[PDB]
Amino acid sequence: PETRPNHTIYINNLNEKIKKDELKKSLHAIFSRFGQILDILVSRSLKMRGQAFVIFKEVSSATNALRSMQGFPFYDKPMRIQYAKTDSDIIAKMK
RNA sequence: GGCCGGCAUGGUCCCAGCCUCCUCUGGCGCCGGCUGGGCAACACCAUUGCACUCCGGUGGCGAAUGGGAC
Ligand code: NA
Ligand code: NA
Repeated sequence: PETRPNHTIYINNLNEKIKKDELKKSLHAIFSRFGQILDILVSRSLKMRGQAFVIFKEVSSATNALRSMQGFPFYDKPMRIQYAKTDSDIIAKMK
């Protein structure tokens, strides 16, 4: 149900009908206040659909990005967000 | 999107209209067969999925007009 506080927040239960680049921008449009986002990862695959990965620089940013945006409607769909199971490749490059 | 066959139709331009997965001298008379490339768009079904490798599948072409200048 919940993982240990990661740099990336695993957001799922998103709108499938929305295109990749459009959704990748609209998420940034409402998430660019908690902290500096490195890159959002959006896929259109079979199982990889419906979810996204918002990589945050500061951990405290992703901490407040999860608790505030939880259940917030997005394209007529409530956002089900979690912490990432493992650190992202960009974060792995840091330390 | 490409081929074939049966039939029907005097023929060349002009205005506007109309069609579609497959360029907006593209195509737009009926009936019947053969067959391809791609899911990019649109639709629908499946999927509640932890990724850093791009990657589910299917339908649609079984489509579309009159009038005029000679
Ligand atoms: Na041929
Ligand atoms: Na698809």
